[PDB]
Amino acid sequence: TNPLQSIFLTPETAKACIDAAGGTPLYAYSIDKLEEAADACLAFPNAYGLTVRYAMKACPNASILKYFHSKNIHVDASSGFEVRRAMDAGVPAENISLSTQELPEDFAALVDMGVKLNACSVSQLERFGEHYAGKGAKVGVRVNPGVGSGGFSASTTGFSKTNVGGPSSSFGIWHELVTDGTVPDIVERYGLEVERIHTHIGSGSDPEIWQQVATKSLSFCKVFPTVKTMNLGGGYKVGRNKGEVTTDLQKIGKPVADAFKKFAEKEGRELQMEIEPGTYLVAMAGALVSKVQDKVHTTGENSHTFLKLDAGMTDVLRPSLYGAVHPITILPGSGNSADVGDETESVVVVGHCCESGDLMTPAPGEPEQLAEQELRAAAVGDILVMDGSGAYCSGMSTKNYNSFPEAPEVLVDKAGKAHLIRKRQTLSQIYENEISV
Amino acid sequence: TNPLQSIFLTPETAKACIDAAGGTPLYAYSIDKLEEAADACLAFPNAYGLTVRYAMKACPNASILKYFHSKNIHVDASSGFEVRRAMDAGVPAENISLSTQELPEDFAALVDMGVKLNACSVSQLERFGEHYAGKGAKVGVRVNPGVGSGGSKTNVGGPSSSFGIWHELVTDGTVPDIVERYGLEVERIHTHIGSGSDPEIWQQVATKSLSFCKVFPTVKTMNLGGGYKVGRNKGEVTTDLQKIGKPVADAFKKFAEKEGRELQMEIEPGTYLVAMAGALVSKVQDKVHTTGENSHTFLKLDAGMTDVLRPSLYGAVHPITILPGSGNSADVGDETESVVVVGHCCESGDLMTPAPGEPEQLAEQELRAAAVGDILVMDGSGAYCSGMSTKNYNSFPEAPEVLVDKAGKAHLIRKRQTLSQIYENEISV
Ligand SMILES: NCCCC[C@@H](N)C(=O)O
Repeated sequence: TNPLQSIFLTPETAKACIDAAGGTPLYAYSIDKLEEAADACLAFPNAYGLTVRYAMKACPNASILKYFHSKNIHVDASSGFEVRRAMDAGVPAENISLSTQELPEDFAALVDMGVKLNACSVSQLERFGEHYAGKGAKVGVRVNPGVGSGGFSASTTGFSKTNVGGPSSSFGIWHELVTDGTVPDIVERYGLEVERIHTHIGSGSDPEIWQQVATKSLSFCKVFPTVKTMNLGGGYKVGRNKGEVTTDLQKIGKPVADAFKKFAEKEGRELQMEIEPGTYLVAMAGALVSKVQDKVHTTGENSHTFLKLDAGMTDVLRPSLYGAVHPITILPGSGNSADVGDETESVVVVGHCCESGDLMTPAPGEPEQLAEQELRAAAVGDILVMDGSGAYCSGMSTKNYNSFPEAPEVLVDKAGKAHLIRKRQTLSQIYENEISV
Repeated sequence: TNPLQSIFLTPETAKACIDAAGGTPLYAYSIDKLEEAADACLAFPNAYGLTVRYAMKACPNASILKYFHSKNIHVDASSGFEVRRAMDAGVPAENISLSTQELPEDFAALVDMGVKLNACSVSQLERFGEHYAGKGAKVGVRVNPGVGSGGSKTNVGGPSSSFGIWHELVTDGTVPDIVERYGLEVERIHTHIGSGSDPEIWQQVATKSLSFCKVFPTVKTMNLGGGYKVGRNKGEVTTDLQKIGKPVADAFKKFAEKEGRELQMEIEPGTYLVAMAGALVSKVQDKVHTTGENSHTFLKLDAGMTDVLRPSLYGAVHPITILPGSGNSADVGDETESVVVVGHCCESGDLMTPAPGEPEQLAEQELRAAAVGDILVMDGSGAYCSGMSTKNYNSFPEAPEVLVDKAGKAHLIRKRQTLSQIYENEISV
């Protein structure tokens, strides 16, 4: 019952990556897994047109940007730095939209090159309008619809928890500022033209929740008759572990596309749709590849067997940050599929950082508790593969903690060959900006 | 009224760091606060000697290292990379202790230079013994005493921890026979299970840790590790080094009387040395509102989890103060406002004012009324912030670090990273 491969790495393909990266740890990305997600998103049900934007904050490697560009997938940038980064990878400016918490001081330069801006607060709209007064520049507007992920918590707001929308969220402009005239007054003051509305409150895999997401956001498109595009954001869930449900884009897409048809039947306007998936595009396409460098034991009550890797929260932080479980497969350090065998052992996986919280197998949703996974019996030198690590891992980790170098990145082509796309960082590069004093 | 200053920055001094750094965000370190912490640690009560090691994993800046080195403070490194990094800052090899989860493949090269190694596993002790078999080597042993912080959760000791060698492998001959099979000389013992502020607990920590130096008569040093608690927020208790050290020093006296050996003591403060000595200096670049049930006023900083992760990672509260953006203390005023503070990352969890221990729940702080452009200073951020953050998330460059001397002058110790450097190691095709 031992897995003969991981989500996309056989024992032969894993050693091929390690050789290309000069050792462990490393990030492995599979072109095959990127093509499945790209095609699945480009097949999203739409009524009058679809645009897929990659939320590059999930994984900003230029090869990933170049690949999604070749598939006619656009880019959703989270800051002026991501805008300038995507343009370095060859993405044209017009294919980038900027939705940020911090409007960069050089936003006007980006807008001039063709970058579409989604104003995310009153302050950003006014700064945009001050610079392009009476012209009247087109701009996007992100709205906080007044509700977030969960509805009204099946009762009243309840506890004020973090959310992508609602009264406990700082994202977007509060919906009451749209309906009380505050935002339309700013638009008229600077002669702006609102061409696009942006929302981001979708979650789960319920088609009837996504239809309500669309209906509510579309109601803001009738406030500004010049709007021609509706950006519904991301949030499509990916089930990394067995039993968890991945969102079916065809099942939730058709009620969304019908909500677009109902708008065109009640308003007479056929709107372009946009989606901003981050996790759904790159999550299962990436995997952390590390080696078991040590194996220790405790005895007595609450004792465990610990597998210590040469990686950790420096490379995958989601276990420590959320208590997220990742699929884990242990392959023979020989690289031969004949040495997989059929021996299992329940273990706890820990990271190489000298920190108690550097745990790789936590209890679901509780990063302070231990949990054991039944894996292949591992000797020192065997490869551990953490799958589903292509989103918010390389692009969001505590790199250089304990002064560990930033892990390299490898691309595995459709033929099973490994290509290095980011060389390992050197030690001196970690403190190359320090100044003597 | 409102605070006319932060823990160590006035509006004028804060503007000085911003000038020296080119803008916000930035880390600021106080030479004064480092000096105050260095003296308290160097005054730890001891019976027969004390060595203070800075756990550089909390802030590895070379100026911080050079400073502690000038104060006779040694280094506790947690990886082969930190050992070399500390050596690049001018720290001798002999002033470095290596206690790491991951033994580097070039560890023999570090040991020959003078670096002292504490084996944290049977595997490590065996790899050390195989390379130095019968050559008169000396080594330390890090022992899991069998109890963590309780004198199933993640702990620094006990059956739940992977640090380090399980005590039952020492008391059943296994570790003794490894040392004897390779001709090793166990030089010191290493534990790290102390916590809190109770001197009775610290005395139980020292006694149980000293019971393992009985197994190896060659032991001359006893490293009790770190974990000295720092209360960043007003009302929280900071460990009194003087009152917990008197019962610990008595344990060394009781060991010398009954066992006949006067052991040297070592401590590894990390948080205690640098936490209060550093602050995150940022700018309020936006301010938004909501209405209705559980509505809030939000301050959007130009920093976030990319710079200070402890709020999101632990739900840890940090002391916060707001200064006028003009930099003139005459502009502090008397106006206040309860606000939620959020970072600049497009992330629902980039909260900077969470509930204590619940990083997903919002909890407002009463601060000075903030206009866009004002300065927010987050104190208690010199430990596990610049040395432990999600930098380059949303491609934000690594923030600069500034040192503030005794005369109030700001000195740049790390320039702001450029966008190009964030992906200077990427290869095409
Ligand atoms: N804010 C991040 C939340 C991650 C949720 C996780 N279950 C996923 O599917 O990606």
